[PDB]
Amino acid sequence: MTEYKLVVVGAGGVGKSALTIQLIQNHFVDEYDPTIEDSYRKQVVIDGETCLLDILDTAGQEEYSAMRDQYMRTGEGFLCVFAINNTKSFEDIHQYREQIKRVKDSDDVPMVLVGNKCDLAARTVESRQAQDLARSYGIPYIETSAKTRQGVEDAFYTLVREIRQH
Amino acid sequence: MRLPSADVYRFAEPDSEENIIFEENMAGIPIIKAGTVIKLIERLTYHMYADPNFVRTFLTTYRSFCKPQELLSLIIERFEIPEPAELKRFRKEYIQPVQLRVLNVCRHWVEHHFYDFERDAYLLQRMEEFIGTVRGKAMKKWVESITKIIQRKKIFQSSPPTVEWHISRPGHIETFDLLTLHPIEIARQLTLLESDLYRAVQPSELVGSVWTKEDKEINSPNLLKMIRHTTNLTLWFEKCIVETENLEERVAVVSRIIEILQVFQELNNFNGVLEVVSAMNSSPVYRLDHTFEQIPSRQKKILEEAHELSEDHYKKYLAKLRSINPPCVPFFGIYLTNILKTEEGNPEVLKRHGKELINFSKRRKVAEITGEIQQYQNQPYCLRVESDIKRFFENLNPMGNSMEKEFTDYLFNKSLEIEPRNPKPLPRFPKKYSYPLKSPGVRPSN
Amino acid sequence: KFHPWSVAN
Ligand SMILES: [Cl-]
Ligand SMILES: [Cl-]
Ligand SMILES: [Cl-]
Repeated sequence: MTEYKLVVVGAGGVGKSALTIQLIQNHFVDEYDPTIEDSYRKQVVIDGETCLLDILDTAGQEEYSAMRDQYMRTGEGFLCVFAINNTKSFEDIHQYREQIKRVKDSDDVPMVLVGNKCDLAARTVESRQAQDLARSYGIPYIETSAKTRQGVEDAFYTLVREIRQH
Repeated sequence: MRLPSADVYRFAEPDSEENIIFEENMAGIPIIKAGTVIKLIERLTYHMYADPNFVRTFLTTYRSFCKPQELLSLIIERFEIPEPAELKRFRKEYIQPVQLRVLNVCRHWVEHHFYDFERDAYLLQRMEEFIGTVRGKAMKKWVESITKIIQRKKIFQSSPPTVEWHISRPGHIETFDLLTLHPIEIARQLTLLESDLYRAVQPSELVGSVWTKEDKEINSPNLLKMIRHTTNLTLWFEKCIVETENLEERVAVVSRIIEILQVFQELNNFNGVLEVVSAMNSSPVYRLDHTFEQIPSRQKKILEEAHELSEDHYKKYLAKLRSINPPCVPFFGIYLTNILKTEEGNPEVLKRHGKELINFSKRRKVAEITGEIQQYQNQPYCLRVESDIKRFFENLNPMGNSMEKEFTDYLFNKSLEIEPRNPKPLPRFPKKYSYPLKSPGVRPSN
Repeated sequence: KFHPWSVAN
């Protein structure tokens, strides 16, 4: 069965880790042990085909900026994640993507833009803005909720479809 | 035995499902899973037995669910026990041990987490007042020991190897560079620097994921300084490579760096190893096919073994580290991520019968990680500092005044210039080094 | 193929 190397990319300090943690938890499991393989590898069925998602999320290591190329080099698809209550994390997206393109030596890397509603804090990035940035890049936009898990599966499955259809 | 009523002493209410949960599937003592703060204070000062590991875990991680001023109030409230023959046993099997445990908590607090008192002078006042009011005889030795500690806080075996020199001579600061210093000594002096940077990071900079938040510069200064060093060396390695435009000289540069990696491996400096691996994985360096072509296969294998440590989420790095014994310098990034996801991927509070219980086992999980960090901070390297090589690397500034994006764009454009994209032919460039490029190797001189 | 420091098959 096919294995998909996915990499989560985005600003730190705005709860990006919730996206993968929620994907991997059993929806009513709230434990997470990040020290074991089952915390970043999940078997899933997408459009009828069974595959294995391997997800690299280096949340917390953002200050190791010279390590980004190393980490990005391991993925074939990328989730570019910002928080919809943090304009700065939205503005960082453009550079993260330039960097992924350069690491992969390709102008269409399978990728996906993800707006994460991580807080009770107020939205500062309008969905129209993010939809417009995603269109200018030629990639999907998915909004997700850290509270409710709404959108989490959609973000990842969409990324896998981008890889299959590449 | 009989206790006071929970209407005069709150730590006497009995355990229940609304009070304390224990871990169900794991030194004779039950592992507390969750409980109210009262119940947590109670078991932190339990009369039946002492619990050193709970006290350690607790004082390392409590600030997320309880403020320092509140903790001091609560342990004072636990100390002041009212009474209900029967009394004589009560005094000897409740008040006495419970109060000794309170004093033990204060001792450990002042000893290993004095930063709570440095950052709140009034907290230190309340502590001294409290200790001052303690008047017993079983207490006297504890009261004096705590007061000694407080007062103090208000203020190798074998010989190391000979220092190695290559083209640069001792004292010729001005000629120090990547190819002129001895590769063995570069690795050694970088290992001393990186070991001290690793050893200075305190748990106070890690618990609460505090290095990721807007006050990180205030709360995690040593961690950040350590990371910025690592980043600097990575960028310095990339710059040495792509600014060496002659192909033969660049092969000598890349080759020497790989010799530095080998010594890093020999010394278990995994931070050093990863500095090099990250540099070789970087966009400007990774694409230089004509350079790696000329790298001898033995060095390719060294670099291949090193890079493979990082694959499959550091699988081999984690095994290799578990199997070495100090001294070493671990790579800190893994710890940061595991602490962050532990705190962010587990609830702060569990609910039982509508009652809210602090989730302690999540705090235990984070203390386990900070504990593993401290176990590698104990042992130092048997290597001699070279004041001048040390300062050379303390002052490396490959970025100069440029911003991150401008500088990494410049590194990449240098890469494209010295080995353009495959259609365009490979140009030639004049040599830049006056001295000989041959390496002394990594075995020492005697 | 397989990274510049790998034995090329
Ligand atoms: Cl889910
Ligand atoms: Cl898990
Ligand atoms: Cl736009």
